[PDB]
Amino acid sequence: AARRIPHFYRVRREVPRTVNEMKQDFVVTDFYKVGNITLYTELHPFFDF
Amino acid sequence: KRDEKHRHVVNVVLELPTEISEATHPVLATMLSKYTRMSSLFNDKCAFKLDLLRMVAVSRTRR
Amino acid sequence: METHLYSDLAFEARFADDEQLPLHLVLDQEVLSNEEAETLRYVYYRNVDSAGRSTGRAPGGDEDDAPASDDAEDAVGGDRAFDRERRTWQRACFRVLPRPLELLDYLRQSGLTVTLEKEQRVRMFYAVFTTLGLRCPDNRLSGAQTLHLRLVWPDGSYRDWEFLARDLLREEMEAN
Amino acid sequence: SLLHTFWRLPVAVFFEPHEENVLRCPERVLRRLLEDAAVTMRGGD
Amino acid sequence: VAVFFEPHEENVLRCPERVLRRLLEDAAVTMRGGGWREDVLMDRVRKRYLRQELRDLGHRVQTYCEDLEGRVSEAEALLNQQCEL
Amino acid sequence: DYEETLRLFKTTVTSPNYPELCYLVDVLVHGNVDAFLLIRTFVARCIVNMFHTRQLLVFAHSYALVTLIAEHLADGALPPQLLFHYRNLVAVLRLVTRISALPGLNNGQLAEEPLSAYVNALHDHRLWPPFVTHLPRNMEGVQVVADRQPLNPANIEARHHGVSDVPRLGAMDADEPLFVDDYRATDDEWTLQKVFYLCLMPAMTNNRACGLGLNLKTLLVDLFYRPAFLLMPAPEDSIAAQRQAVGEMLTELVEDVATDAHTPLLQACRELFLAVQFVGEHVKVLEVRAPLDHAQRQGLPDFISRQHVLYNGCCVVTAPKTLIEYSLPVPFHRFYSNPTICAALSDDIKRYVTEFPHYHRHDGGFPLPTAFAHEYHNWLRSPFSRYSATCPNVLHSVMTLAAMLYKISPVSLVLQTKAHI
Amino acid sequence: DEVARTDEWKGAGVSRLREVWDVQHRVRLRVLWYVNSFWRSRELSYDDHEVELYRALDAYRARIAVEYVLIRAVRDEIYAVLRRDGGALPQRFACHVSRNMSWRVVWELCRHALALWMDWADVRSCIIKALTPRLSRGAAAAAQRARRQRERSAPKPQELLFGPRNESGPPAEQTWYADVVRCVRAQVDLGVEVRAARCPRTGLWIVRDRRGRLRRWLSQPEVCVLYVTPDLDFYWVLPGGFAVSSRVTLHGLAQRALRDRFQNFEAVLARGMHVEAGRQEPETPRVSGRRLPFD
Repeated sequence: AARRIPHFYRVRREVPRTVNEMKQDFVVTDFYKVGNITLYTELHPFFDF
Repeated sequence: KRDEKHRHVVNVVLELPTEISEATHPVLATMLSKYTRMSSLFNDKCAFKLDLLRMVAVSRTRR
Repeated sequence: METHLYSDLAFEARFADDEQLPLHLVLDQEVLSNEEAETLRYVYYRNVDSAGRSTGRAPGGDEDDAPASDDAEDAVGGDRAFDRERRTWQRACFRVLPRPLELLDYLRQSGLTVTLEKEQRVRMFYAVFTTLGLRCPDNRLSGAQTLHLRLVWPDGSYRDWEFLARDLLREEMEAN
Repeated sequence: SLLHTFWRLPVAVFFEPHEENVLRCPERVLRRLLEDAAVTMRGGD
Repeated sequence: VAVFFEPHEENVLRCPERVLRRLLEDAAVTMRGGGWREDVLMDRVRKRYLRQELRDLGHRVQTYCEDLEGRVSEAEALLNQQCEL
Repeated sequence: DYEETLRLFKTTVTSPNYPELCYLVDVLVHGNVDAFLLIRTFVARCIVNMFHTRQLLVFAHSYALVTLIAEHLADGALPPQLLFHYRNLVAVLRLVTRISALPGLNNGQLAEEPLSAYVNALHDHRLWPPFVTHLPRNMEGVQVVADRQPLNPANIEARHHGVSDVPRLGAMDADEPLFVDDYRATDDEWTLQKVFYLCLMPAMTNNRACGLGLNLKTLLVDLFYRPAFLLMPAPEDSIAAQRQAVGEMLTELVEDVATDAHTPLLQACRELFLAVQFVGEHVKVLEVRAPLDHAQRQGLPDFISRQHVLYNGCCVVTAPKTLIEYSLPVPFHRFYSNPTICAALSDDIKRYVTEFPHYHRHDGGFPLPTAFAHEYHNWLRSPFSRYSATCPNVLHSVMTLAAMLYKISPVSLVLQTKAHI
Repeated sequence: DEVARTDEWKGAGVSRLREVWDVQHRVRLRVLWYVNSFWRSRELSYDDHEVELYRALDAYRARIAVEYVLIRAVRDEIYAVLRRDGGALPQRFACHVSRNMSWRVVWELCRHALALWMDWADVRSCIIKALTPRLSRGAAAAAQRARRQRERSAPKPQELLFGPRNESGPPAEQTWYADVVRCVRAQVDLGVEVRAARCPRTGLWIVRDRRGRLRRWLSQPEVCVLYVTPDLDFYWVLPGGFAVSSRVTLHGLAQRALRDRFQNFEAVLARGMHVEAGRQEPETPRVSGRRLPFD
C-alpha cells in the first residue's frame, strides 16, 4: 500500500466528490431549499444513504 | 574452504574497508560465526550492514 | 445442539447402509455474514476420494468423462449429466441461532457438560449448527479425502467450500 | 490506422448524447488518456 | 459544427502493420510465459502448508534439544554432586 | 487554564522550521520505554538547547515522545517550566478524557464491555488512533489486514532487541508478517493516544499535519557508516575533522540542535547512535475491520467498519529538507493529509496538485488514494474535516472535538439523556 | 428402567473443539466431537500416505483451473482471430465516429485493456455467467426447440389461413452478459447482466442497461468491453463500436470437470413454498433474531 501511493497521483484524473462531501457546504438557512441536490438522500438521522 | 566465504562476507558483502579486519572487531568475528551459516540475503547487503551496526550499538551500551 | 444429536442417531441407523460417519460442525460470522445465516435454506455436502472422483459414481469412470459436446440439441449431456450431478450431492441437517452467544455458555445452558481443557471460551454474533457425513471406503479413512460444503439461499444462489479430511482429523485420529 | 467508411459523406452531429452514441475525441485528451493508462498499468520464480 | 460518420456494416477499421506485430508478439509472450493464475493460487497454498509444517518441526526440534540438555545436566549433577533420589 | 501551553503548541506545530531530527528519533524510539531511557540524556539536551535557540517546543509532533518526556524526563536536566508544559499537554488529554465519558452514570459493564465504551467512541477500542506503535490489549472484534487476509496470530511476530536479528532486517521490505514489540498497550493509553491524535492535533494544526515514512533500511547504513560509529571504546582535534568524520548529512542534521559545549559534535552523534539498536521496521499501512458495539448492530449488522492506520510511521507538521531522499509521503486520513507536504516530497503528487489547483484545499476534500478512500465505511466522516478546517486553535475546540465523538447507540442515547445532556 | 441415549449423551458431554480452514485458506469453522458418538465404538483405521496427498492436490489443481482455462481459451481465440483477419476489424456496434482521429492511441489502449482484463481473470465473468444457464436441464430442450423452429420452411398458404397462429422465433430483446474494462483507472467490471438489441436500421447492435437506459462505453476512449450471447457467440469491442468476434470454445474440458463445478441448483420443497409447479410465492420465512422466537 505505501509504496504504491505515488502511482495513484501520477494519473492526471480528478475524482468525484461523494454525496456526503457535497452535503457539507450547504449553509444552515438553505439546506431545506430546492437547490439542495442531495436532499433525496437524507432519509434518516442516524444513517447515511 | 572458509577463506573464500569469510573474505566474501567481509569485503564483497559488507563492503567494509580492508583496514577493518577480524582483529579490530572481536564482535565482527562472533558475527561472521553466524553470517556465513546462511547463503541467502547476499544481494541486499544493506541488511547485513544494518544488523552489524545495531549489534555494535547494543554492544557499546553503558549498562 | 438438537440437530447434532438427531443426526448422530440417524447415521447409526444407516452406518452399514451408507458407510458414513457423522461429523458435527458450527459456523460463525467468519464463514457467512449475518443476513445469509439468517436466511439460509439448504446445506449440502459432497465427498471426493483421493483420486478426484465423486461418490455419486462408480470408481470406474462415467460417460460424463467425455469431452464437452459443444452441441445445441445436447447442451453438455443435457439431462443425464444434470441428474447425475443432482445424485452426487447429499443433504444435511442444520439449525440457526439468531442471537449472539458464547458457545460454551450456550452448550452448558443446554443439557451438555462441556469438559474442555482450559478457558478458551469463544464469542460469536450468531451460530448455525450443521452436521455432515464423510464416507468410509472400507472401515478406514483416507487422509487425502476431500469433503465439500455447499450452502443455498432462497434466491437459488449458493456458496461452496471444500476441506481435506487430514486437517479435520489431523491428530484427532492418529492419536486414537 | 485510418478508417474506411461506406458512406463517402459524413453527417453533422445533432441532438443529445443519450439517444445515439458518438466517439467525440479531442486529440489532447486521447493522448493524455493513453499516457495515463500506460503509467497506471505498470503502477498496479 | 462537428461532423461524424454514422455506423454501418461494411465499414472497417484498418490496423497498421506495427500494431499487428506488437499484438502478436504480446500473444506469443503470453503463450510462452506460463504465468497461469491457478498456479499462483497453488503456490500460495503450498507456501501456507510448508510454513505450517516448518513451524511444526521447529518446536519439536526445540523440545528434543531441551530433553537432551536436561538429561546431560542430570548426568553432570549425578557425576559431580549426587542429590537425594 | 492551560492556554499559554496551547499557544506554544500552536506556534511550534505551525512553525515552518520544526527541527528535522525529531522525525527520525520518533521512528527510532517507537515509544518503547527502553529506547527513550537510553536517549534521555540526548533529548534533555535537545529540548533545553532548542527552547532557547528557537522559541518552540520540540518533539510535540508525536504523542509518544511528549508523554515519555512528561513521564521519564521529569527528574531533571530541564528547567521546570518546560516540564510543566509537557505535563500541561498530558493534563489537557486527561481533562478531555474526564469529560468525554459520562462519569456520573457509567458504572457497571454491559455485555462484557465497559459502559463508558458505549457512550463515546473515544473510550471504545474499535477506533484505532491513526499513528500506532503498539497493538492494543483488546482485539475482540478487530481483524487486522496487512496484505489481504486478516492476521492470524501466526502472521504476527515479536521483535527481539539486543539479539542479532538479520532475518527481520531482511524482512523490512516484506509486508505480510508483522513484527511487534512485546507490549500490548493498555486501554487507558489507547484512549489517551486517540485523544492526542484525533482531538488535539487536527484542532491545533487545522488539518495541516501529515504522515510520512522514512527509508530506514538505506538511511541508517549510510548515515552511520563512518568508523566513528563502528569503532568505539568501552579527541577534540578540530571541528572540521569532526564534521568530516560524521558526514555531511549528519552535520546538516545535528550541527546546532543537539550539540553543546559539554557534548561536542561527535559526542552528540555517538549518543544518538545508541538508539539504532532497536532499529524497528519499514512503514506499513494497516486496515482494521470491526463491527460496532452490540447496541449499534441492531441496524445493519452487515456493517464491518473499515478504518486505515499507519504503523512504524510518524506524524510530521513540516516538509523535511535533509531527508527528502529517504522519505515517502502518506496521505491516509482526512486529517494528516496536507497537500503542501505531499507535493513537496514527491514530483508526481505535485503534478497532480498543479494540474488541479482546486484540490489544494485542507478541509479533507483532497483526494486520498482509492485504497484509503472508503469514506462511507469509516468512523470519521466529512463533517469532522470541515470543523477542523474552520476551527480556531483554543482548548475549547479540542474539547468539542471529543464532544463530537459521542456515539448514537441506544444505550448511549439513554445515558446522555439521564444526565439531561 | 432404561437409560436414554440423549441423557447419557448430555451427561457425557464433549471434550474436543478446534478450528479448521478450507484448502484455499479463506474460511474458518469449528468441529465438535461428542464422547458418546458411535465413532468411538467403531475402532476403524486411518492412512495418510504422501502419494494420496499429491494426487488429491493434482485433482484440486484441475478443480481450480476449470475457470481460468475457459478464460485462456477465449483469450487465445481472440488473438488467433485477430491474426486471422489481418487485425483490420469491422464495425459491429453502432455509434458515430470520426475519420480524423488518432486511432493508433486507441489501438494501444486496446492492448492495455486486454492485458488488464487478462490479469483480472476471475470465476465471476460473462463467460461463466453465460455457461451456467447452458448447463441447466431446460437448455438442451430449449436450444433444440429453437433450432428446430428456426429450421422451418416458409408456411404453405393453408397453414397460415387456418388453425393456430404462426409465430416468430426470437424476442426483440436479447439477454447478454459482459466484462467491462477501464484503463485510465485500473478497474474491471465482471458480474454484469445487460440487455442487447440488433438495430432495424442497420444490422448492428445497440446495448442497454437493465432499466432501458443506453450504455456509455462506446463513447469513452478509455474503455473496452467484452460481450457474450446466450447461444455463446462472442465479441470483443474497442471504442467506436469495432469488435472482434468468434465462438466461445470450450472443448478444452471434460463434461464432469465444468459440470460438477457450475451446476446451477434446483430446489427441493421446504416450508414456505407452493406445491403447485412454479407458482407464485410469499415473502421468505427468514427465521430471524429481530423478533421474539416462535415455537
